Amino acid sequence: MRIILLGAPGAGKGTQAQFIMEKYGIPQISTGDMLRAAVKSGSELGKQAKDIMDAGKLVTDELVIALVKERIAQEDCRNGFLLDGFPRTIPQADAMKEAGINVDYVLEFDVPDELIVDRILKRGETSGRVDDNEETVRKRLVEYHQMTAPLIGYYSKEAEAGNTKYAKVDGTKPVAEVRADLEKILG
Ligand SMILES: Nc1ncnc2c1ncn2[C@@H]1O[C@H](COP(=O)(O)OP(=O)(O)OP(=O)(O)OP(=O)(O)OP(=O)(O)OC[C@H]2O[C@@H](n3cnc4c(N)ncnc43)[C@H](O)[C@@H]2O)[C@@H](O)[C@H]1O
Repeated sequence: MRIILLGAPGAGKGTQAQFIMEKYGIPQISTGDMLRAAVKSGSELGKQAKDIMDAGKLVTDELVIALVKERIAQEDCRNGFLLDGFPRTIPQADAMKEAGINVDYVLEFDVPDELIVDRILKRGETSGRVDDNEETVRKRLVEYHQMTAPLIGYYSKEAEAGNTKYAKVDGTKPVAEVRADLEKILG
């Protein structure tokens, strides 16, 4: 059971991941988490991200692709995993295809741009990430619309070809209601 969660930053993807991990017994592969951990621990693979992330830019495809390939080769990903924050560009999705990483579900969280900003502010006040500042968040959203949002069509086409199942949920609904709409899809 392999699942990709698509959407804009702050769309609620990490919030919903916990429910999905618990129900299907799979770990979450969050490139954002793996990179912040790399920085903290000084790991050779990923410490380089620190400055890119605080700038609200994307990290290079080559670095994030490697981190992910290493994470998913571990035995606890044998029976599936939940990708949260990867693929974030077309080249990253192409690498998965070329490496034979098929996925069973692609789930798109639709949330308007104006809602993201306020959602990330309200959570940036306690998690103290520099990329949750207001102006950085508006840079991340522009990058999102240019580099990441085309994945919606990329994977809508994959599902048409029978390679995955594609669904959209309305992420403006409250947390419990989003959860239940995702269960209608996955169950
Ligand atoms: N693959 C990659 N390639 C290249 N670079 C990469 C990369 N991956 C990472 N990077 C780099 O690393 C940086 C960080 O990326 P990344 O770690 O991915 O940060 P992010 O996931 O984009 O930001 P969030 O974690 O806040 O988004 P979310 O969808 O999880 O929303 P959330 O659930 O938290 O919820 C948000 C807020 O809303 C709340 N909320 C959640 N759901 C709802 C709801 N239904 N209704 C109301 N409020 C809700 C939440 O409580 C919360 O406060 C990137 O900018 C890049 O530099």
